[PDB]
Amino acid sequence: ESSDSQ
Amino acid sequence: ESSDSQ
Amino acid sequence: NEQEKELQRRLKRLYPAVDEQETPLPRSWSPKDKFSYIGLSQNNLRVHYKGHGKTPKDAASVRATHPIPAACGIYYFEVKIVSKGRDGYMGIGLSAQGVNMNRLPGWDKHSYGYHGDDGHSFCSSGTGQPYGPTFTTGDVIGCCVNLINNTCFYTKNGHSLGIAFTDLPPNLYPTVGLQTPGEVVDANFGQHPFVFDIEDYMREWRTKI
Amino acid sequence: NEQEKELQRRLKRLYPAVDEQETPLPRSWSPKDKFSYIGLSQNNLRVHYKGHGKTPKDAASVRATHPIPAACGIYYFEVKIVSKGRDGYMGIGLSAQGVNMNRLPGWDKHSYGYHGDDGHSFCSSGTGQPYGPTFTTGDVIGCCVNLINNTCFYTKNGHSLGIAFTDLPPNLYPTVGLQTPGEVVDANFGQHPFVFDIEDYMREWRTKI
Ligand SMILES: [Cl-]
Ligand SMILES: [Cl-]
Repeated sequence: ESSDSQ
Repeated sequence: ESSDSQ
Repeated sequence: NEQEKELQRRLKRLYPAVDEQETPLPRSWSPKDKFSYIGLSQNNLRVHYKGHGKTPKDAASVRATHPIPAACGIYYFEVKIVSKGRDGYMGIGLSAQGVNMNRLPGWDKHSYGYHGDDGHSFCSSGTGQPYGPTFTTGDVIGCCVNLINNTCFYTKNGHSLGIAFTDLPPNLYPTVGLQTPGEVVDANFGQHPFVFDIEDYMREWRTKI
Repeated sequence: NEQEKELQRRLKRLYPAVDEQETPLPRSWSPKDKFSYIGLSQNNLRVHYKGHGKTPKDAASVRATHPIPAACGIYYFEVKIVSKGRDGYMGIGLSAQGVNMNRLPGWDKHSYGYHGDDGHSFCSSGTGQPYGPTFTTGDVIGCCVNLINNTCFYTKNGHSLGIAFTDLPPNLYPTVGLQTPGEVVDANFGQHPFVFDIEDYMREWRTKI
């Protein structure tokens, strides 16, 4: 996503 | 004209 | 409204000391303050000659909505020659309130003009002086007024033409004059970027003094 | 060129203290300082994702040609979201030289980002904080950096979103990161008028101190 990690 | 007189 | 936004920003950046609630800036041509042979369009920025063009006194002028406020320090407007029309008897300059509008600017007292057919400047006199090049369809002519020293220079297509007038009265209005059918010119009172680098000029002048 | 004339004037106007011979300003995206999944076009102002959007880390960033010089005082650029593409995993922000480009801005140390899918700010961490609205196709996102107090705020469609970051390191590069196919964004480094009234903001801030 925009998060570094799913 | 551009002069006042012609 | 995006046009109006760009205009507002440009006026603010060029004339920071001007509060338009005290001295409104000229932003267009006046529908009231014009001769009958002048027509306006395009939010009163576009001027065209609409007289039949066969009287002994065909000349017709229009003044902007407001005089130039002293708080500008330096003022600038540009006029694009959309069409030279029949003879291109077109004058660009300044005039005081109430000056006769059945004329080209510069013919009368308190009127100042630079004409496209002969390149001459007209300073309260029906007889011009050699000043600059002729101008015609496609050219952009600028008029820079210094409210501090009361002098004026014109520009053509981005290039200064040197001082044309000194001893300018206060409260002068941007003015254009046309005389022959088909003549069409557009005012930029700040709605668009100027061809002349006026910001650079203003920077250098405030440096020089 | 006319594009480049307007760029030069705008940079001179916004950053009068900057001598580009000493500190060149960022004017486009770097063709060398980008991840392979980034493509550039339109005089290196347009950014598009060109990786297959199916790898463990698809994220790809690009840095502008130069870092922001301190002599700006305040620096501003805007990014238009031409296309949100598949998922609109797009980040806008700042990063130091050499930061890993297989990332969205803000995930890594010395990297700062505002992301469109979640409205979240990312400050050297893979976990965001709620900060602003989401953004998508059509929106313009601005990033204002203050070189004096080392803080940054973003804007959306002309409206400030408040301070996102403090304690910014020096020599940060404008940065955009994309992650999914079809994402396309355009930088305005000064080539065009900004949606946000940055001149008014700069005026207000210099008075406030
Ligand atoms: Cl301007
Ligand atoms: Cl601007």
